[PDB]
Amino acid sequence: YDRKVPSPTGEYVKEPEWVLETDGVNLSEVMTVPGIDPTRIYTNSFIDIMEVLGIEAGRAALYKEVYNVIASDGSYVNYRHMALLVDVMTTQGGLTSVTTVEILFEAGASAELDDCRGVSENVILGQMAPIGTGAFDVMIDEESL
Amino acid sequence: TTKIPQIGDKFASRHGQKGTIGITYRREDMPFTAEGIVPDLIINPHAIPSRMTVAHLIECLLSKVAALSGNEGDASPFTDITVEGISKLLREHGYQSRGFEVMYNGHTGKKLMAQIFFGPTYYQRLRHMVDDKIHARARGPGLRFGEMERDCMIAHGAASFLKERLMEASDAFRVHICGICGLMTVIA
Amino acid sequence: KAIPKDQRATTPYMTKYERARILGTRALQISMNAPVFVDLEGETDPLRIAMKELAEKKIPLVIRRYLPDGSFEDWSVEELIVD
Amino acid sequence: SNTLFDDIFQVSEVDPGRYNKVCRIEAASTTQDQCKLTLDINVELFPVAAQDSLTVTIASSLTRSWRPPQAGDRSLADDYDYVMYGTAYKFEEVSKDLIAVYYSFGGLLMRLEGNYRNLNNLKQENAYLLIRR
Amino acid sequence: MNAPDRFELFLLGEGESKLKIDPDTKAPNAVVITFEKEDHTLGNLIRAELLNDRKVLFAAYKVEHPFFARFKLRIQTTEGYDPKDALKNACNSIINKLGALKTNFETEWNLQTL
Amino acid sequence: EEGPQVKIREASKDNVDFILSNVDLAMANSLRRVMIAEIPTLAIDSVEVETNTTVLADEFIAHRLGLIPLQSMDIEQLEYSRDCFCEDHCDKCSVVLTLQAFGESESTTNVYSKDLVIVSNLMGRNIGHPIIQDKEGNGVLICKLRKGQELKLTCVAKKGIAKEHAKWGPAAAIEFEYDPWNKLKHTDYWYEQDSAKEWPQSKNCEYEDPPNEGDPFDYKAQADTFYMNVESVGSIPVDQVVVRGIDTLQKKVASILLALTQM
Amino acid sequence: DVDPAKRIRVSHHATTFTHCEIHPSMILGVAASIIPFPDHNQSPRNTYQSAMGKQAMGVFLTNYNVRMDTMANILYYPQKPLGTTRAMEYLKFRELPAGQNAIVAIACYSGYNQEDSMIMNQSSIDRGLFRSLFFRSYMDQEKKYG
Amino acid sequence: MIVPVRCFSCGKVVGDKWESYLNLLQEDELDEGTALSRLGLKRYCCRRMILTHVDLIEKFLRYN
Amino acid sequence: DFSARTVISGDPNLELDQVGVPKSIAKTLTYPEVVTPYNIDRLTQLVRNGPNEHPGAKYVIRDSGDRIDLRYSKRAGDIQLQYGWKVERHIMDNDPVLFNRQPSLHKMSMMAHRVKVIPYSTFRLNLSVTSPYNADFDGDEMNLHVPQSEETRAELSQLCAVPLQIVSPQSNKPCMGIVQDTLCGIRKLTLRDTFIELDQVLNMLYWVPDWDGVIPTPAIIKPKPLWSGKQILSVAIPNGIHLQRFDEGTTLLSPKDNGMLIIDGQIIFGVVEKKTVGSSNGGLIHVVTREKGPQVCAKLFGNIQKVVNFWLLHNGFSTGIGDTIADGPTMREITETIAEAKKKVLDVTKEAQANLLTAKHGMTLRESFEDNVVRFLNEARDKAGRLAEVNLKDLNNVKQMVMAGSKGSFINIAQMSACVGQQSVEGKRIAFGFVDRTLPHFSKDDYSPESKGFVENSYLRGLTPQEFFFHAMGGREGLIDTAVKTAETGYIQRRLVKALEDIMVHYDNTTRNSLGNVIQFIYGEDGMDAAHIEKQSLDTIGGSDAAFEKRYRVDLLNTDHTLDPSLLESGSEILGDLKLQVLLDEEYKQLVKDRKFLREVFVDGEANWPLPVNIRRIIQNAQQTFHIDHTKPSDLTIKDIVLGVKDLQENLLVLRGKNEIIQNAQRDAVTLFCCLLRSRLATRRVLQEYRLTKQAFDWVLSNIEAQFLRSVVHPGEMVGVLAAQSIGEPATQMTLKKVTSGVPRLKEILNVAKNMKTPSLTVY
Amino acid sequence: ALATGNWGAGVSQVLNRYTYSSTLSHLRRTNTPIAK
Ligand SMILES: [Mn+2]
Ligand SMILES: [Mn+2]
Ligand SMILES: [Zn+2]
Ligand SMILES: [Zn+2]
Repeated sequence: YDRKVPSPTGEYVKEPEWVLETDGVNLSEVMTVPGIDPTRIYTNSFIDIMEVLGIEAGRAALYKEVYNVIASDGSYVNYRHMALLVDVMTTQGGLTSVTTVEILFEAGASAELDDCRGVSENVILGQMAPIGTGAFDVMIDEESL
Repeated sequence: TTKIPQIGDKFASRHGQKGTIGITYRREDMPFTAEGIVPDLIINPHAIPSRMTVAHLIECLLSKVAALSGNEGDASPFTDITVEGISKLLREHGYQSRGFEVMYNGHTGKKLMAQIFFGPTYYQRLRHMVDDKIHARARGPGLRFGEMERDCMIAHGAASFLKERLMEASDAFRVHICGICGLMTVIA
Repeated sequence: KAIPKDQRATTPYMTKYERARILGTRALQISMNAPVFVDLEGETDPLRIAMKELAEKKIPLVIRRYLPDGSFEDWSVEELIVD
Repeated sequence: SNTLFDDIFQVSEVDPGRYNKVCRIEAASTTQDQCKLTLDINVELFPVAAQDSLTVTIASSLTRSWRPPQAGDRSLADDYDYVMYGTAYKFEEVSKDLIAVYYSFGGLLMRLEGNYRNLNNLKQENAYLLIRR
Repeated sequence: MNAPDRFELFLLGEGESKLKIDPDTKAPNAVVITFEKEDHTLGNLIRAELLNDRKVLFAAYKVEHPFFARFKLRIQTTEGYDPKDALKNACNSIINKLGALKTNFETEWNLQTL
Repeated sequence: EEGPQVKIREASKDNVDFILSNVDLAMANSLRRVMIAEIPTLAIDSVEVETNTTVLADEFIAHRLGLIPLQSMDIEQLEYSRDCFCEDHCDKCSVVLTLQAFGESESTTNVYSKDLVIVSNLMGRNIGHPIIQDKEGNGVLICKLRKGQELKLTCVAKKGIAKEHAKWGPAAAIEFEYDPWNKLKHTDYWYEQDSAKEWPQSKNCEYEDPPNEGDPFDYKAQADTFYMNVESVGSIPVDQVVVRGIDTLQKKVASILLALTQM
Repeated sequence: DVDPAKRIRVSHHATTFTHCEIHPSMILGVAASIIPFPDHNQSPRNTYQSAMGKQAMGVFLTNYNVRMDTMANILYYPQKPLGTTRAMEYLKFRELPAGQNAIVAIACYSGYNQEDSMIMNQSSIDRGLFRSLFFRSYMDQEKKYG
Repeated sequence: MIVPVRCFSCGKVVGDKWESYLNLLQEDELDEGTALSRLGLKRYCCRRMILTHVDLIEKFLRYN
Repeated sequence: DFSARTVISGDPNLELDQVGVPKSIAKTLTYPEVVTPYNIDRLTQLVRNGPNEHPGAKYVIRDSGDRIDLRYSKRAGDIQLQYGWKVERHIMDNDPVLFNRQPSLHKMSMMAHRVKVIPYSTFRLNLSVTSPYNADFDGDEMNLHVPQSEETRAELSQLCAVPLQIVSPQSNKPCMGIVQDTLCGIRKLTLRDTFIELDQVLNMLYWVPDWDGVIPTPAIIKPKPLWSGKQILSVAIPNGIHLQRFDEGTTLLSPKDNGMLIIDGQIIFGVVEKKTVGSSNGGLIHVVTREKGPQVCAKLFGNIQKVVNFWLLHNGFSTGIGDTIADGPTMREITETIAEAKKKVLDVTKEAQANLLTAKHGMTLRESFEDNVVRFLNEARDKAGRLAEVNLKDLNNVKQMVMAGSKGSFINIAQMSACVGQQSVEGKRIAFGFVDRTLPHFSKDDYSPESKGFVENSYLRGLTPQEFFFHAMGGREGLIDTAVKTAETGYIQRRLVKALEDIMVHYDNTTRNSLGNVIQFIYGEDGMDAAHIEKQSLDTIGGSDAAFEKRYRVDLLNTDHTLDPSLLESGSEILGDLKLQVLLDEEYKQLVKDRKFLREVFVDGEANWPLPVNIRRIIQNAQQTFHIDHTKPSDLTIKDIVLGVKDLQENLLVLRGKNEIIQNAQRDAVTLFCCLLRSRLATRRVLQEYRLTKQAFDWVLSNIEAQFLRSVVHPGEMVGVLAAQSIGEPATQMTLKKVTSGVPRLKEILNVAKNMKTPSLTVY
Repeated sequence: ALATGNWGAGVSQVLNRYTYSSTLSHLRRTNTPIAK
């Protein structure tokens, strides 16, 4: 592979490096093998990244897996979509996937507190949902001339 | 009932591309050939190169010669028929041989800078038409607003519409409520 | 549980959302023959009229912004910057 | 109210590349080792051949509609064959310690390398250009 | 159906007129006339004669949607010279040249066997 | 007789090829247009059916009816039905035709337009008659019947313009050309190797002098001379499609002056 | 010395044939046997035509007027195709066709044939082009198990 | 179902030319194009008309 | 409920934001409008005309909640309406209504349009809204929805209207551009040689509805007055709009007419094609949106299409079987190109047949052989097709479309004119479905091109039987794969949207779930709205160390390295000033840091990265707006610049909290924008490159500041859905290496799967 | 079982009569219920 790297006089150049690529994955162990750079090792298994290097690093992998897919088809989506997703998938600290009366009974017994900010719940209740134009209240300005 | 073609109806050649009629023009307004021949249909060139439907194009050359010559034109697959041949034949018969012709704009009569591929092609009227397909239900006494449509409007942020739209007509009953026990237990 | 007019920390500009709801609220009222505050230099259309109102800053309403913890800040239309 | 460059040129070359009605003269000046012209010409309305030569003046009148010939029947601030009307977009290539000014006629382009008329070529559009054979 | 009957292409609805004439704000000595139940036949014809007239500064026409038969012609003329006058002066020419031509025709046709 | 000049070159009952010469394209084209679209003509445009045990349907029949061309030389003398103060139709706005046919023969019985009878007073204005142009004097084949089948109808013709429906149009194709050399460079010819080997020469080139390879392009020329050919279908004779067509524009134009006068 | 415009075919490197095809066009079925030049078309398209054909209007039997079915479409004026295949023979398509040969122009003219749409000639329509008959039959039963 | 009355595209009447067309080919032994040109159908639009008609009525007439 | 659905058609004569509604539909759908003294006379007239004449009405409702039915109602003709009654009127021109093409996979599949009532029966649309809706005119139908109160009408127009959705957040560029014809033709119209005469000119000009009446002055006066195409399109592009672009060796004399250069609303140089006018990051529609606002932008699409399409309607364009024929000579070259490849194959054949070929490393021998013969064959296909491309002429219409960008590509030339190429099924050459052979017409053990699915012929030429069948094999595999994509993609998309649906931005700028949890402590790490973000080059990043010190270093104590005094009035007086030099060194230290920082952030060296506030373009405009002479020293001082840009930073606010924590956030959020900033308004630059005056400069800054503020995201916005739609919608046009890719992969990611299909370690 | 398609079911259907060749096509169909 080609690697752009800065040069002695400051500009970026190409500098090839050999790389190895595997079928199959043993990151904990391969990382340790003498002669490789352990700081740059990669895998497309973002689970193993998280297991070895932690939730952050897996979040960064996962992003990079999703971005791969989306640029492999040749299209482009703003950072501000895929990061959100990826945060959603990693804010409990692990990688969480994103993929009636009966239920009410359980609420009951659980004492579920419904925050009321969804749009269905609000429908039910005859209300706007606190989204968008519903996220603030409007009142009459008794303080004006 | 008789159905006369109209804006809306669908048509196809036999090369796996359809279209609806987008407007009609009477013949004065169409573009025309020195001979005075005018098209019965006008299709857009942007429909061609991606679909790589060169058989359309070849059928229309082949069909010109047929009609000029009164022979059936043999369009079966796997023969010796070739465009070069066909274009030969059509030059013998006095037209440019890849099927272009000069034509003249209708509205003004001036010639067209560009010439135009012009020929018969067999087109089919397909079933199923703007009249059967239009409906329009808004009461007195697809076509829906489903999960995904909701989602686009939450996207845009449109809460009031989302409440209007998804309500009941089911009247707003009013109710007293304890503010310690939230229940509707209250004696009013 | 309210936040004092100094020390407010949320934007001073009007949001698209606020604006859309203001215009719409006011147009509803204008639509129902509610008095108007601004010169109708001809206008007959409620939204339009509303927008004239908002441009002349004569919409006496206030926007209450909740924060995610229950707390809120009150910003008046008069004051919100409109871009 | 004026004129502001004007000279005579020697045509090195004429490329039509790829277009049919338009071609690009490379012309030299007869005079100055220095001042050149590269320039786009409608060769249908004004043909042009290698080594022919040219009396070229930019100039700056004789922004209101346009009105037909009529003014045009005596009033010709032109005793030329060929006149365009353009706009300068300049880059003052301020190159070496000679100038280039750039000019676009509906997209037919020009460019003058030189010097002596720094304090001469409008910063500005209103720029006409005129040719006799 | 939803189709407007075909007579609408040549025949005026209640309250419509053949012309409406209105002054153009953008420029002086200009007007825009909209011609109803008319199309290119006329509309290119009047226009192009307006442009043989040297006191014509501008003339143009267009049919804004094909669905309706109407066109709009815009004339601009020199100070002193009413536009509408330029359109009589022009419709007049037309009449005259055709005058002529039905004659030159009718003639060429007896000089004729078969 | 100074102005737009004419020059027929061929003429025949059915076509008239000529050259207009000293006019603008606009009027040339316009005249083409009118000829195609607005010369009034007569045509069946209502049809009541008493009986039809035919193998075709009524509307299918009717529509064929409105296509058969009918005589139209005296059609300025028939008022448009909607201008006539009659309730519905009459003799001043309408020729009425009938058709009855029964398949008497074992063999198959054709129905032609010659089988059409006019049934109303024409005031000896030559209109209404089925136009016939075949050797056998049949005119158009309208239907066919089997032994035992019957069709009876009446029709009403009425004056109308092809704008309104092409049945009413008197012209058929109208050849039109100009500049056959291409001198005006109004068109830009497509080719693979050579534009002049590749495109056919127009008959109209003979009448005009080729250009000479040196000849530098002529900016000022315009379009002055046009090669036409109007073909008539028959309800109006040809010379007439022209004359009436020049005439109809000149009418249009004048209604414009008439309504500047009314402002 | 082969015809430069013919396609390339790669000969018999074969002394052992035991049979020969009757004709290669016979790999096709009934639908694709009506496409002209399918051998000059990308493959999926001939797969769409093979459906659409199934929706075109023609004359489904000479006996329509006597049957009584739920729906039916007949075209006023079927024409046979100027360009046919040899298999149509057997399929009768020229007898009972489902299409008309239209004059067609491939052109940008006015912007109303964009995105897989078409301008059609009104006058052409007046005079018949693509008109068809449409018949629906309603049924109903009497009383029953009361 | 029956010759159409005119060329869809140009208006030429054409529905007075079917008996003859067919007489011109079975009687007088001409090839379909020579026959069409005989009837004065010289644009490819009209030629298409008669050359691709199919007279279905002739079957429909067989039923009782 | 209060909706309609029909077939859609295009219409070049409606605006971008209208939709045409047939009359009949318009008479069916209604809006309830309250009587007031503003409208009682109109409502009266509409009541009179009734239910069946459009503009009319269907019911009247009075005080009482009684409903008066206009069609039946013996008093239908004698209603005297009162203030505060309701009329349910038909909809009418310019009411807002929402239009949607299903499946509605992002929000621009539901936009708000201004009605236009029309005859016949289809809803009509401008061609340039097609693409967001992903609709065409062969059948598609769309649904139209009438809002029922004032508030909802407001919502629709003030947030969902089409014009407000030209630039979208999905990819921080336009999502609507000029297409199909008008793109064919705007290129044509803008070529060097296209000139137009007066007659046409003025008709073009009158066609743009808000032409000032001025006939422009023609670019040829001399033998003849002839205007260029460029000039007359220019009529449509409004004043004040600058755009430049360099293509592969454009220069300001573009020999080729490449690239684009446009200054105060007039085209200087370049042909106009899909780069300029398409839906492109930093093209004209993205420029005009921003510089002039959504409504002017949306007129532009229709002025441009009016103009161009008129031109095109009289110029003409078509395509034919001719445009696929390449030269005899080309064809023999093609045939040889082909022939060669077939000999390469043959040797690799014999070579393997003698056991001499090597594999390399866990790759099998046969795998090695295939991988080569398929290289060979493809390589052939491609040469042959570049062969054909070259050979066609600029008047070749296929070429002409490819060129403008409006339809087609290389592959299509190729296969139509030169060679269709190797077919495959599962990644592989056609396989031996009978025993040891692909069809019974071949003999056993044949691995050659023909026997395993290379189609050598083009479509023009024709496929043989065998080829025909293997291309059908191929084809079918896509038909299937297509369906399975469509399927998969569908369920992903709904799952993403359910997952994210509740995240929203809150007025602390945090993004959160319906619990209040924190997902992001500021949206997008920067607090921006993605609509307001554009690709810009960060300058400090690239370049040699020498070069970055030429461009940014000022040393006033050194005669070679100060600021020439022509740059600047003060320039004599500052030489050797020590105390200016202290600032300036401070400024450079910060530039130097900046470049390190950034090269840590972008380890690669990539300089172009989307950030809010296109400063080049502000500066460009400053340069035009103040008529700036590049031949005068400026009146700026050092301190003006230097302290001026320092000060601006303080004001690019995203967060507003008095404590330190929020202030640190604030700072970190605006770090990258501020690198761009200092680089771009450093002292030598502002003098030596940009030559600003004081005033212009002071204008550049305050603008930067307004624009920056206006790019902050607004509280209330529902990401989450947005994010999900944005990720999903383009995963649906994945209709299409030796790692699992594209849709299945992406299933594999969201599903968090234990057992992935190709797992791999890349080891450096 | 002929009225229903009750067997395997879709086994009997009403014969298409849109167009002639659609009929022939229908009589020459095949179907496969349920690895490639
Ligand atoms: Mn399509
Ligand atoms: Mn579609
Ligand atoms: Zn009467
Ligand atoms: Zn014809």
